[PDB]
Amino acid sequence: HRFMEPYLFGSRLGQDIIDLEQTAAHLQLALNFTAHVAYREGIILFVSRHRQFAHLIETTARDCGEYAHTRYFKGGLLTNAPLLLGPGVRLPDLIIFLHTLNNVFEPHVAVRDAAKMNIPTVGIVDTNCNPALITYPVPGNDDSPPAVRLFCRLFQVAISRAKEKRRQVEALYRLQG
Amino acid sequence: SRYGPEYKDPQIDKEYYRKPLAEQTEEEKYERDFKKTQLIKAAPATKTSSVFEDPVISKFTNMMMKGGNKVLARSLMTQTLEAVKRKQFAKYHAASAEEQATIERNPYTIFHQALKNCEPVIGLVPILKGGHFYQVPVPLADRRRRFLAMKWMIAECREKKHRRVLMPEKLSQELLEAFHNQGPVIKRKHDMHKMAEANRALAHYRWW
Amino acid sequence: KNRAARVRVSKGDKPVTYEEAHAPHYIAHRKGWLSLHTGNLDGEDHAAERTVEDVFLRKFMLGTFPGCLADQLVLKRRANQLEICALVLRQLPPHKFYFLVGYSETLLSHFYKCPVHLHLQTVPSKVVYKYI
Amino acid sequence: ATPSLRGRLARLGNPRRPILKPNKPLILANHVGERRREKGEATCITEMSVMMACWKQNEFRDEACRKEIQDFFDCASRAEAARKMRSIQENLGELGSLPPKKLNKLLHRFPNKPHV
Amino acid sequence: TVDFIKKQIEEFNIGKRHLANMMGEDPETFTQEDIDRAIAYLFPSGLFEKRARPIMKHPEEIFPKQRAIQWGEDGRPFHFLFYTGKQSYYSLMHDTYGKLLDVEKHHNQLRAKDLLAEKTKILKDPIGSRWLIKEELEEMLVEKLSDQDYAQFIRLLERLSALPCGATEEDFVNRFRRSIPIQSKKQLIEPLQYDEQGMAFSRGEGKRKTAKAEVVVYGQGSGRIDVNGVDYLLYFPVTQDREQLMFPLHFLDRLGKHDMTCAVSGGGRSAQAGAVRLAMARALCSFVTEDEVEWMRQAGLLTADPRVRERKKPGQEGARRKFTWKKR
RNA sequence: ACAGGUUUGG
RNA sequence: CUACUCGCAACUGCCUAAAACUCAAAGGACUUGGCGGUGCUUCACAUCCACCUAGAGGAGCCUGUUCUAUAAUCGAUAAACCCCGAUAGACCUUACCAACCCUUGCCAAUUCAGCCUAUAUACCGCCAUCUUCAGCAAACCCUAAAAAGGAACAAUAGUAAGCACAAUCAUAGCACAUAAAAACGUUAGGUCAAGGUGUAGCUUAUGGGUUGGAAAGAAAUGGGCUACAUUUUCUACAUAA
Ligand SMILES: [Mg+2]
Ligand SMILES: [Mg+2]
Ligand SMILES: [Mg+2]
Ligand SMILES: [Mg+2]
Ligand SMILES: [Mg+2]
Ligand SMILES: [Mg+2]
Ligand SMILES: [Mg+2]
Ligand SMILES: [Mg+2]
Ligand SMILES: [Mg+2]
Ligand SMILES: [Mg+2]
Ligand SMILES: [Mg+2]
Ligand SMILES: [Mg+2]
Ligand SMILES: [Mg+2]
Ligand SMILES: [Mg+2]
Ligand SMILES: [Mg+2]
Ligand SMILES: [Mg+2]
Ligand SMILES: [Mg+2]
Ligand SMILES: [Mg+2]
Ligand SMILES: [Mg+2]
Ligand SMILES: [Mg+2]
Ligand SMILES: [Mg+2]
Ligand SMILES: [Mg+2]
Ligand SMILES: [Mg+2]
Ligand SMILES: [Mg+2]
Ligand SMILES: [Mg+2]
Ligand SMILES: [Mg+2]
Ligand SMILES: [Mg+2]
Ligand SMILES: [Mg+2]
Ligand SMILES: [Mg+2]
Repeated sequence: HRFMEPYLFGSRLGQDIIDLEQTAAHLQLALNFTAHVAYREGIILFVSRHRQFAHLIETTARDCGEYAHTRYFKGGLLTNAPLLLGPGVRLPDLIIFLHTLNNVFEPHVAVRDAAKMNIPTVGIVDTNCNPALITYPVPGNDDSPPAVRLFCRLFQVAISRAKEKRRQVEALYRLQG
Repeated sequence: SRYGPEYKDPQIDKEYYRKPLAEQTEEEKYERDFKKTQLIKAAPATKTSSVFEDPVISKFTNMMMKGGNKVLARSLMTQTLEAVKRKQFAKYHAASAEEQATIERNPYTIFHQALKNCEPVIGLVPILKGGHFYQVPVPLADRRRRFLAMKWMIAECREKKHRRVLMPEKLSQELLEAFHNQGPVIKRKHDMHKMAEANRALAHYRWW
Repeated sequence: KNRAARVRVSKGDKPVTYEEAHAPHYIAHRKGWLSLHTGNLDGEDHAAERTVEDVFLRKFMLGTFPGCLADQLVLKRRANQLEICALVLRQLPPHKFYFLVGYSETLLSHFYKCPVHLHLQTVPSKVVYKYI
Repeated sequence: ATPSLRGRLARLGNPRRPILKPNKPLILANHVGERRREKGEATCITEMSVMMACWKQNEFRDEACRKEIQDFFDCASRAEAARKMRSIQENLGELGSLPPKKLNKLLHRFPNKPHV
Repeated sequence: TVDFIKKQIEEFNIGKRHLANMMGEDPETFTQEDIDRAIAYLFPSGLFEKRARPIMKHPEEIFPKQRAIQWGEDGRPFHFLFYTGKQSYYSLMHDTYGKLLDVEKHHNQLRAKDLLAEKTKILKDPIGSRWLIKEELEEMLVEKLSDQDYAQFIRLLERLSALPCGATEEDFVNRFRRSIPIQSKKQLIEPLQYDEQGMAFSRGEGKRKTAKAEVVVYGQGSGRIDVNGVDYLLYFPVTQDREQLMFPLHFLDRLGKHDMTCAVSGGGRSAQAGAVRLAMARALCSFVTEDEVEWMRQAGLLTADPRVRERKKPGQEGARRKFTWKKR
């Protein structure tokens, strides 16, 4: 994708290589923004349409206590929410993308619906994804089982530590007075 | 149409059940046919467990019956079998001891052998190609061949007889002619085979 | 297409009653008869003598209570006395309702040589069953 | 191989005369054309020839030669069985050819990207 | 409409009290069993649809229900797949796939350790267990279900079944199985009675095409039939009608072992024979064992013949024969 | 020109 | 791509090239229907063929039409008309005609009744057809703007009340089948003659009564009955004569 030239390090005989320095910097920023939302009691939705790790993503969301979405993304989910979900619902405060491109190799619908409903997005963008709309993009690989496991575990610990520190701060507040 | 898709065909053979232990492969399906709680249609009024009746005789009587008068066709078949048996007994008693060991008297056997002799082998199918119909020689199924063999004999005995000659009397001679392969049914079968051999060059038109 | 006693589908704003909302093939299935008597039985007679009096009353009550009658009449026939049940809107004053019921119970009884009962039920508006 | 396409169409950057005049834009569609009633050939022709040879030689009688009558019926039965079993085997498998009803679903999974 | 529901509950309670009072039964022992009958008696509405009749049940049964609360006071949804549209169906799919992966890894470990202690529980022929239907799944999961999703779920279930199941995995697979509604289509056998010093007594009933026949059979006398006081040979001159009577006896080899008396009303020359055949077959079950009764009901002796004459249609001749439709 | 009306199933 | 000019080996020509007058439009692309005597694919479980049964076209009779013939109804008159209105014509029916009678002439009354007078191309009430085809659709959401469209199940922006379908109901027990139902619309389809009707026409008449006739077949045709036989006909008879 044309918007990956500043996020690529080079090309080794056709295959492009991502610059891990900027990868790690963007990952630090993304993990910080993810931990703060979980600390401030923010609804985190892992939206990722990819029929290879749909089970792993749902298990990670279950272990984190945050919500997941790896099935067919419905049209008026985030826009026509007061008709699809219920009378009055609470939209996800943060959207996390583990696979930006769906099975049709096109940008997902949630990556545009978040920007259309003013919702922050933290997404793993491959060399063929469009990070023009993602708030905190991270140039990496979403096709490798070890890569997706690493990202799932990083978000797992970032949510766990945030929730545990929130509980500790509330415990300290209870003794404050 | 009153029988739904869950209704299967009945099984009238008594010997099929009178030996359930003598085999295991047949037991494997019979132990589940009822355990699946499968509904079975009612036994037909024309078919029973009698050892003297035959499905071939039933089919021939059904093809001979006009309208719905069943007893008329039944009596016609009875008279036909009786005439065949009596003519064969006359030929047996008018023959010598050498021909007694060759002339048969079983009406069922004579009838079945006549049907097997009149049974065709290959038929003709009209196929539309280039705006014209070509008679392609086509192998026919067993049911098709038997149906044609029965229908030819029935039609001949219906139309090619005299008003004074009765249907049982005419069929008693037609069966004896078909047993020896000298009758008009065998003639029609051979004409069909000749017309199929003359068109075998068009066999490349069939697609099945 | 069948049209007998069948109101067609509008854009979706017309109010229809429980009676008109059912096609004629629902009689004795979901909706009952508006008239009850003995003339429509098997070994009974006087089928037309009651039918003409039924139609005459259908027209008479419609002309007597104009605009305030909501649904059709209920005409019961029981032991020489006939009952007329009506669902009327409360548009007219009670004095004008009593004047008309007293006029009807004395006119129809003498016109048909049989006792008549007239029962009125006041509804605030037409009860809508389907979409409105 | 695929014929060359550079310098064929009429574009602003092409200095010569356009060679190819496409009726419709040369864009690979996401669905193939449906096969116009894929047909098949007959069977047991060689078995029928040797069967009718008996009729032509022995003056049209089946009691003379019999194996040419039984092998014909065996070929007919085998063709009748293969017409029913393969009609499901070849539609379940995909070793050889395949109907367009599956080619369309295969192409829609990985369609062409005209935009972006 | 919570206030409306509460008001309807109060109205139903007071109306039930007054109904018990006006009926004269004890209000404490007055329940729906009496409510239904009292309503049906007090409002004799004779209709072809029971749902159109007057009915007074609890408001929780009258007014329908809907989905429960998904998110608490804080707004956070309870389930972890609430943003998927089907928080129940997709959760079920996820749990099924997880159990499938667990069973796969367990079987792989067993194959690596060279242990095959499982069996194939997919062949459900003698049990007659079928999978769920769309209605049977939508009655469990409150929300709607699509046909493609139902087919995917059924195919995942059959995938899981095609592999060696575990201890609780068998119950997990079978909890979405529905067997025959009664699984006991075997008929009941009438006990052998003894009326007025008569042993081996049995009675049967048959019907085919508006012909009702009752048979009284004694398994102690010789083999003969008494049809309406006259002999069966004189009552049924046609061979077919006598074969209809011989058919149930020849299958059981009870030709000269039962004396029967039959009385038939309605039908013609073949309907009466069929009715007597059905009655005899249903009556002879008391003299034979269970396996022969099963063989008879598989042969069609104990099954009625629903083929009756169809009503004639307007504009036709014999409910199928149409008139000569001229094209021009 | 601070512009508006006027083509067409639109 | 016209006349008037200039130039041209061109002489029915070529290049240049107006004006009078007429109109407020003339034009390109697009979205949706309708249409196509341009195409491709799909199946019909009485349906097209491969195939089965019984029928019409051969004879007579009944009955309904198109025609000639009269003073002597009419409508329908391709699928969806032709034993159709009519499940019913010596008078009445009967709205047709010829001879004769009456004109506030059914009602309490009405410078009022009454018309089977025309308009089914003004209607309602009632239906035929696709049609056991399923689609219609208020309220939201989306489109690099939106006339409008909204679908890929290994799923790409679709949710949805209710009306259709379905279920249910009836053929006195299930299932099946049948019955029943089949929205929105096309055929300016049929019905002013079941009935009322807007418009346009009658009032000593296109209104109201009495009597008599409403033929007939040169000819064609639709649908049924009898048969043209031996599985037939007659006799008593449930079917062995
Ligand atoms: Mg990738
Ligand atoms: Mg072009
Ligand atoms: Mg194209
Ligand atoms: Mg224009
Ligand atoms: Mg020119
Ligand atoms: Mg010029
Ligand atoms: Mg046909
Ligand atoms: Mg006939
Ligand atoms: Mg004729
Ligand atoms: Mg005629
Ligand atoms: Mg006429
Ligand atoms: Mg006309
Ligand atoms: Mg007309
Ligand atoms: Mg007719
Ligand atoms: Mg007359
Ligand atoms: Mg007269
Ligand atoms: Mg007149
Ligand atoms: Mg019309
Ligand atoms: Mg639908
Ligand atoms: Mg739209
Ligand atoms: Mg809706
Ligand atoms: Mg229905
Ligand atoms: Mg029922
Ligand atoms: Mg059904
Ligand atoms: Mg119908
Ligand atoms: Mg018209
Ligand atoms: Mg027409
Ligand atoms: Mg008229
Ligand atoms: Mg009128």
